[PDB]
Amino acid sequence: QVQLQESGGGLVQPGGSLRLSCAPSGPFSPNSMGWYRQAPGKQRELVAVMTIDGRTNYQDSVKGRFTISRDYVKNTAYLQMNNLKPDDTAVYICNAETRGFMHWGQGTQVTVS
Amino acid sequence: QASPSIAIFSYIDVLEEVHYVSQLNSSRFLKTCKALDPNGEIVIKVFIKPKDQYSLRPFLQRIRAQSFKLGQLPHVLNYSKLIETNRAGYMIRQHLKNNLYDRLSLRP
Amino acid sequence: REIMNTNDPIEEKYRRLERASKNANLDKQVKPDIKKRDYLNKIINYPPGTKLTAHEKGSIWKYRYYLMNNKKALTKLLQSTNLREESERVEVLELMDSWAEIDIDDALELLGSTFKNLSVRSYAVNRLKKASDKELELYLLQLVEAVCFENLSTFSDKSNSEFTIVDAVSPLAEFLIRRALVNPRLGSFFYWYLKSESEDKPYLDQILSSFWSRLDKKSRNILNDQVRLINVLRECCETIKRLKDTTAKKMELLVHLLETKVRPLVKVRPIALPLDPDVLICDVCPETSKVFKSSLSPLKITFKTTLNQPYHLMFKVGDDLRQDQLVVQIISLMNELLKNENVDLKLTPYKILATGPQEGAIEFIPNDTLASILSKYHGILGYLKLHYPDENATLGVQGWVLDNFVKSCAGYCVITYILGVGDRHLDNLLVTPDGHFFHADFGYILGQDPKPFPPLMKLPPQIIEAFGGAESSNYDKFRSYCFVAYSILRRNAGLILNLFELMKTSNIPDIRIDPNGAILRVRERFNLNMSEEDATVHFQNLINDSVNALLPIVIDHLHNLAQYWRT
Repeated sequence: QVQLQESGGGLVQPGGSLRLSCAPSGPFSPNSMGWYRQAPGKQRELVAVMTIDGRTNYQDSVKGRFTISRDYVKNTAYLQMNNLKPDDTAVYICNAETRGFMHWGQGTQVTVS
Repeated sequence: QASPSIAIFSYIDVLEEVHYVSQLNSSRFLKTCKALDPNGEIVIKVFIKPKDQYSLRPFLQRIRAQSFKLGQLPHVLNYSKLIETNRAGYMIRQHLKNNLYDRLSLRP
Repeated sequence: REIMNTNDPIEEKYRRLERASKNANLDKQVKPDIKKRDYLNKIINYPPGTKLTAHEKGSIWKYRYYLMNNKKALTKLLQSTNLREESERVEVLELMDSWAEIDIDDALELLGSTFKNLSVRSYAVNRLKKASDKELELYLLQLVEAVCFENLSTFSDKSNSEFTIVDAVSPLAEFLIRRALVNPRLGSFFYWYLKSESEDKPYLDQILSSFWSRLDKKSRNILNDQVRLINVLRECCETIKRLKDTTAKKMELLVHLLETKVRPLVKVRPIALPLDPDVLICDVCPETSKVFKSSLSPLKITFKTTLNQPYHLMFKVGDDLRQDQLVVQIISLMNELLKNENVDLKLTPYKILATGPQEGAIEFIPNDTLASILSKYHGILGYLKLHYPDENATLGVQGWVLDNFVKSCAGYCVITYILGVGDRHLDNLLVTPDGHFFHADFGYILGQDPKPFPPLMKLPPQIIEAFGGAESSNYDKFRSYCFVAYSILRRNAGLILNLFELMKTSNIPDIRIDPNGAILRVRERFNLNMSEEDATVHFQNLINDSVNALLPIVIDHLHNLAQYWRT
C-alpha cells in the first residue's frame, strides 16, 4: 500500500470533459492501479483498472468514455473521461493494489447538471 | 586487532570462516555448525565456547572417548580435532557436506 | 606435475554428474497438473539469493508452464538453469519475452551481476524502461550497477575509440542516459553519484563527460557548474582546515570565511540544494553559522533558501561518508517500506551525501549529545519537557512527542538488529528535540563492532528504564510496533535483499569478502528460514534480561556485567 493524492472534485454540465489524476507517494511498482465511482445509499463497483503489465480494463457503461492511461514518469495515473451523464454524478475514488495490499488514497465529489 | 584468539561473529569464539547452519531439539540443547578455513580450504567443525565453559568444563571423559574413537581410522568417520582453548572450546571434523539420507536423495 | 586446489569431494565433480543427468531427450513437452503444483509453487517462492538443489532445479525445469504462469516464478526458474551452450539459451531467451512480465520488485533479483546474460540485461532494461520517482531513490544502487556495468568492456571501449580516432581531444546505459537527459534533477543526481565513483574507478571520470554528452540540454549544465563551484567551496573549507589555531580563533576565522563565502553566494546565481533537487538556495546567514568541536572539524551553516527560510546544514571533509550515506539512503528506503504499511515509526531520514572523494555534506538537525543530555538535563524526561512540556490532568501523560519518541526507539532497535550496525555508542547516538532518536557513524556495520560482538538490540539501560517504568503500556506498545515492523519488513525484504546483493557486489567500505557472510548474516537476523516469528519474542526476552540478568551461570552474570559495563 501507499499514500496518494488524487482530486477529481468539481462540477460540470452533461457532455463535458473532466480530467482526473492520481499522484502516489510511497513504494513504487504497484501491482495494479485503478479508479471507481460510487453514490450515497448505493454500492461501489469496478470502473477502470490498469494493471502493471500495461493492460487496462473498463466497465460496460463507461466504455469508450472513461479511459485510464498510466504515466510512468512521475508514476502518476491519469484517468480521462468524456460525455458525462446525469446518473454519472457521484463521489469518485482511486484505489491501488500493491503486493496484495490494497491502498485507498482519497476521494472527491463529481457533480453533473 | 585489540586481542588475539577472538572472532568477528558473536557466536564465533575464534578465528575461522564465515557463518553456517545450525540445529536444535527437544531431546538436547541447540548446536551450531562452524568452518575453519586456510584461505579457501575448510573442514566441518562444531561451535563451542570455552569462555563461558569455565564454570563446568567436564570434558575429560569426552576427550578420552574422542581420543580413543578418532584414534583409529576405520570405515566410520573419525574426528579431526577435539579440543578446548582459553577462548574457543569448539570441536572439529573433516569436511563432508553430505548427509547419508541427503546424499541418498542427491545421488540416485 | 599437477595442481591440487579449490581426502575430499569437490564442486566440479558434482557438476559433472548433475550435468550427466541433464539429458532431457524426447522433446515432447506435456502439460500435466496435480496437487504437487502447489508444493512446487512454494518451492519457487524461496528467496532470490538462495542456491537451489538438483532435483528442485529439474522440478522447476518441468514447471515451465506454471513458471510462465506465475510472475514470481520467473527469476527463480531463470536461476534454476545454467546458460552456457546456445541450446539451453535458445529456449531460455525464447521464453524470455514469452513469459509474463515479472514484478519490478522481483526484477532487482535478476538485475544483479550474478546474471550477466545479454537477454537478461536487455529484458530487464525493457522492464526498467519506466522510471518512477523511486528510481531516483534507486540511483544509489544504480551507481553500484554502474560500477558492475563493465563486463568485457574492451570491445565497447575499442568501439568508442574507433570514433574517437577522428577528432582530437579537447545496453541499459542508453536507458540511464535517456533517463539522465529527461529530467535535469535526475541528471544532477547521476553526476553527483558519478563524483564519488570517479575516485574508485578512473573510467567514471570520462563517464561523467559521456553523461554530459548524454544530456543535450545545457540548461542543467550551467547550474551544474554553479554546483561545481561547491568543489572549490569545499577546497576553501579544507584551506580553513589547513591552518591550526585556537578554538575561538578558528571560530572567528570560520566566521570571516563564512562572510567571504557569503559574498560568493550572493555573487553567484542560485543552484540546486543538497537536501532536495527541487528546492533552490538563495543565500547564507553568516552569523547564524556554527562550528563542530569534533576532530573532523565539520562546518555548520544556516543558509536562507529561495523560500525565504533558514536551513541548517552540516558538512565534512577529508573522509569517506559513503558508508553512512548509503546507510541513510537505506534508512529512507526502509522508511518508505514502512510508509507502505500505512504506519509511521517517526524516524527522521537525515539527508547525507558525498560531494567529493574526501568531501561530503549532510542536512543538519537539532541533535544533542546523549552524555550532554544525561549530565546537563539530568534525565531525558526534562529534555523532552523542554520543547513541549505535557502534564496531563490524570496520569501526567505525554503526547505525540513521547509517542514518536517511543516509536523512534523501537524502530531504531529494529533497524540496529536487522542491519547490524556497529560502532554505535553514547557518542554515536544523538537526541533530536523534534521527538526523534538520531543515530550516526554507520561506518561499521554488517556485524562489525569496535569492541567484542554484542547483542542485536542497541537499546541501553537508560531507555530500558524509561520504558521499564512504563512497561505495562510502553513495552507492550513497543513490542506491537516491533512485531508489526517485523512483518512489514520481512514481507518486502526480498527486493532489499537483491538490492543489497548488487550493492555489495559492486564494492563496500569497511566490508570486503564480508559480502557473502554479510548477505548470510542479513538472512539470519532476518531469520528467513523460519516461519515462526518467535525470534522477535526471544529478542524481547533478551531486552527483559537487559534490566536484570537471568544468572544461569557465573560466566553469564559476568557477561551481563560486561554488557552493562560496555553499554
